Amino acid sequence: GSSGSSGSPINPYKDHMSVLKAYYAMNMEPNSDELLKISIAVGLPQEFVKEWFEQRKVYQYSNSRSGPSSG
Repeated sequence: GSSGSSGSPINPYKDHMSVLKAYYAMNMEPNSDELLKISIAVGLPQEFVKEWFEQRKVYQYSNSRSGPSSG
């Protein structure tokens, strides 16, 4: 707790990331339809984005407490 933000700045490249985090944050498992667009809005190859989403499952299923992948 004890959290609170007024507003986040804008990133030139990071954008490609934040965006992906914005889609997932709303939906856990996207559909072939979304996946495509997701990689489009950013310009990345749907093939790549796909794996990116799959990985998330690894952590979501694996215990976070224990030394996770990153963070």
